[PDB]
Order: sequence, then structure tokens, then C-alpha cells
Amino acid sequence: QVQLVESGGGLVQAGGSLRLSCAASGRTFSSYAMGWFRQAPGKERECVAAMDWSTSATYYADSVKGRFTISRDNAKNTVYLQMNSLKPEDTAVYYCAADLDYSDYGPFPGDMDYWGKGTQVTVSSHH
Repeated sequence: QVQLVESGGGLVQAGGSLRLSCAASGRTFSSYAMGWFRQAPGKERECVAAMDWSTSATYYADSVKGRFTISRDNAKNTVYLQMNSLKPEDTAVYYCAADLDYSDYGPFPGDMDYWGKGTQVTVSSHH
């Protein structure tokens, strides 16, 4: 069975970093575009980042440009999201997703071929 499993999330202080990891298993993924979505309760799910397979094109939501970096490792069947300078507005469930069609990311996404179950990221501040 095909699975995308996110890890590396959880709690982090504002200004901190996390590196999400998506372990993709059960089929060949090197010809899939991979991406990250996020959704906070009461808000729509949005595409945060994506990367093509057939070219090195990447997409980032405006709110994360310069802060988040998507990359992948085909040998490890993993996709990463380096998330820096985190703010409370980054708090959400982050989902890994795979799609044959890179044009299905980003600001008006299509449906993905596979979805991870998601992992919680919580960015808190303290004053």
C-alpha cells in the first residue's frame, strides 16, 4: 500500500526552525511532483510548497517565501520541508502530498494523487 508519512513537526518557539520529513513508500515516486500543504482549524488548506519531478521548478506560497525550502531525496524516498523563522501563523497540520502533475500545485491546487495523514506543527510565542 502507498503511504506518505510526515514527521519532524511538533512544538517550536517562534523564530525557531523545524525540518519536516515525508517518508513515501510502496511505489516509485521519482516521476511524482511532491509538495506540502497545511491547514489550521477554521481555515482552508493551502499549498505551502511543491517541486516538479521533470524539471527543478519549485513553488512556495507567498507567506513562506524566503523561510521554507522544499527538497527531496529519491534514494531515500523522502521529501523535506525546511521551515525557518517560524511564526504563530505557521501553526497547522502539515500534509505531504504527491501528484503526477506539478501544475496541480499551488494557489488553486488540483487534487493530489496521494495525501499523507498530516502532522501537527505548533509555533508558540512567549512574552
